[PDB]
Amino acid sequence: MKVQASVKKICGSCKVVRRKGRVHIICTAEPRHKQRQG
Amino acid sequence: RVAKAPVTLPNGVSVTLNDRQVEVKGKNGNLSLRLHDLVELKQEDDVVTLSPTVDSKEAMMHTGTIRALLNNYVIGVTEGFERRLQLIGVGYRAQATGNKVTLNVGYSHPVEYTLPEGVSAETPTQTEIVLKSNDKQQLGQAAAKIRGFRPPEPYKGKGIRYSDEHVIRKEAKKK
Amino acid sequence: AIGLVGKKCGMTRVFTEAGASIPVTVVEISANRITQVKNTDVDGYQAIQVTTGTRRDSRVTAAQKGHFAKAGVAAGRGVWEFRANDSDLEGREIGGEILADLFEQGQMVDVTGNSKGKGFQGGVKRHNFSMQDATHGNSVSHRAIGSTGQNQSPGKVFKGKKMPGQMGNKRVTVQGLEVISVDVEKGLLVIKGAIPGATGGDVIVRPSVKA
Amino acid sequence: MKTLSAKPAEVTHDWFVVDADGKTLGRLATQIASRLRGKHKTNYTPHVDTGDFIVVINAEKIAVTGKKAQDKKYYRHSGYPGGIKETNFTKLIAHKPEDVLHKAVKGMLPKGPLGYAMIKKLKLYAGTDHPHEAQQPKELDI
Amino acid sequence: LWIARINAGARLNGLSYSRFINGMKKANITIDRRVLADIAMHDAATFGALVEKAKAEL
RNA sequence: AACCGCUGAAAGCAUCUAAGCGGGAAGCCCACCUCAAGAUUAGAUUUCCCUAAAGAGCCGUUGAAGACUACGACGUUGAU
RNA sequence: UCGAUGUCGGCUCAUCUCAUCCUAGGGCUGAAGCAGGUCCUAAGGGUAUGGCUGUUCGCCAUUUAAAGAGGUACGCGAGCUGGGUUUAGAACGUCGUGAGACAGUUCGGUCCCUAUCUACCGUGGGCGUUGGAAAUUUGAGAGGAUCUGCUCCUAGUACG
Repeated sequence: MKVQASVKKICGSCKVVRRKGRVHIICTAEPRHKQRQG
Repeated sequence: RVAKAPVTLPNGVSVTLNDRQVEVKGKNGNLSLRLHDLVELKQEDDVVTLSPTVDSKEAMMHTGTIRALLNNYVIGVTEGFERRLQLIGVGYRAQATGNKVTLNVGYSHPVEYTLPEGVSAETPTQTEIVLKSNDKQQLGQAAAKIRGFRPPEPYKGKGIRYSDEHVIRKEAKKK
Repeated sequence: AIGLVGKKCGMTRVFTEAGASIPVTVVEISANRITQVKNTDVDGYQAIQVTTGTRRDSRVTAAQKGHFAKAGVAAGRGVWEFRANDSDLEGREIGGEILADLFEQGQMVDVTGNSKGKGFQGGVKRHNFSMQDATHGNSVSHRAIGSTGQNQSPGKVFKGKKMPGQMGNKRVTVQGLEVISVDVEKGLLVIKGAIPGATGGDVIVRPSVKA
Repeated sequence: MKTLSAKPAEVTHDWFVVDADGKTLGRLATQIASRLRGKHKTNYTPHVDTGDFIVVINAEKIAVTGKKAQDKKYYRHSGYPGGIKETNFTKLIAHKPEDVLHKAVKGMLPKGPLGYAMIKKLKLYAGTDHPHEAQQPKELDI
Repeated sequence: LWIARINAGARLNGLSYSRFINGMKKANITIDRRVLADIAMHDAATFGALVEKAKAEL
């Protein structure tokens, strides 16, 4: 995934999910849209 | 919404809460779950209603999941759950024998997987696995564990996939 | 996991039919007489205490003589303990015998012994330190330790720093040696390998922990 | 009229039992430390040990709030370079469960010879039983 | 030291030091901390009586 | 651990997480080797002895033990 | 800090960090495979020998799984060296009328200290451990150790 300080949606299939206090972007359409904050 | 939805019990099912331990019985078998201490279970004529004890967002969220799990338990102890797996690949074949399945996918060794108690496998053909279980969680865990030995691959699709899962297809040699 | 106590008699070789020399050492094995069985109830752990060899009465104290007479065994030159378990303590009762048949041919053993004592030794021999220049103006520090630390920070020598001191004369275990031959009547154990100590020294032979 | 000290030979140390089951670690340790020092006595003199003998049972069932069970760390240094070791509250309570309450109370006691003397009176036991029925300790909710 | 001993004596009787001293100042009792600590240490019933006076003043 | 989940609500969907259940590294804690009760919390077991005992040491002959020590062996009932 | 805290480099001996060079686990890939790239986790171990130059470095040769980046008085001269720099001799170029001068060069040119205390490595003596003694021990804990190539086989299979 991309681990960066700025995580946003890159398409309409992107989803913001928080787990363990951390913000993730999960995208069902584009697996290179997967992001973690850090 | 989910929590407010009442669980409708068919004529065989019988849920009997006793000290934070709900036991759902039926023709298929018996399932159980722990009732979160922020949830009250009340049983009426062929209907079970979950309620939050002290009105709060947290209690509402917890009774929603209690309701969902109870509904899954009822439908799986009355009808059961069934997941299916397909093996794409020329030398990929699965053989269910009792509580254990032997997969010959692509390795220098067959992989032997023993099912959890609660799941039962069967192979009508040798490239399709059918798992039947009393509860959704253990059925899904068994399916995911079998799939994880050789997950689907993008370039040719080979591997163990689910029945209703779509595999993203990549192209070799795109120039 | 019970073993036996023997005496190193020295090394020789065993030739194979294919024409390979096997370096072996010979362990003299007098019978290991069980002087005490320890258990969870009385001791809190399970073990076999044995004595081997012989000691004269003038050298056996009254306390030790009573301890041996309780078992009904003749006093040996020493007393050793072997950590056992429920399966090990099966048929081993006080006053019994442990012979060389505890080990079979071809099986892996660990041998513990007292290393040969080198006395006080410098860093070069004790810790494989490099020597410093024999020539090229080196003044008087050919076998010297060299630097022992850093500057003002940390301002000390760290613990466990390799230095001169006593070397050898310590308890050493060599693991994974093969039993070449066993002779209970002769009291003889032939083991492939080197086995710490000098000939005459007490050695402990136990079934291998690696296996 | 002078202010008198407690005269060590005239002091008696009473025995009490504390059930640690489900209590907060620090909040129980403050009370145990005060009892061990002897602060509840009107003859309290700072250089005399006038405290009680506290026997603590169910020491492994002491509780911590928040995520402190998994996140409170206990360090130690061995004296060797790089020799800093860390354990957890949960793992420490699995391994040596009396250490958790012992550490809490030892930090809350005076750091000297009289502090060492007065922590001798702390008797910690994981589980429901203690071996000091001969001392007849009275139950002390604290 | 006196304050520590008075706090112990008052807590034996169901009061803290900061409420007991307030109760004395409200009752117009002028006994100093040295004498109060002496009474707490060497005369428990008299200190009980003083605590009763302070507690009636609160 | 990263990462990957199962079931699952908050948020009718979705969702590895909030309740609950998994997988997962030469890393962590054990396991292996050595030391270790001055662990002053100084532990345990077996024997022996108490009107100078049981023992220990001095001394002697000494040792693949050793700077001195210590440790090991033996001192006429003896191969030191 | 000038009633003095010895410079650079080497040798010896280190110790820590992680911003990871190899090995380990992963996500993504313009990832078919083999190889990679990037990022995440990870500090347990490991992490060359030469030619040149006083070098550190650097270039190069040949290797290696790899030939890490750093901190530690740019770690370490009461541990060693003394090639460079930085005394007194001499010379060249240059500047100066000159005495002389030059982060210009060149040839030459004394490196002390028996360790009190802390530390550390070993090894003893004392006392204590609720009478003494001969042994055997449990283990709270501490240290050590932790690397990795290649071949064969699966299989010239999967993939192409």
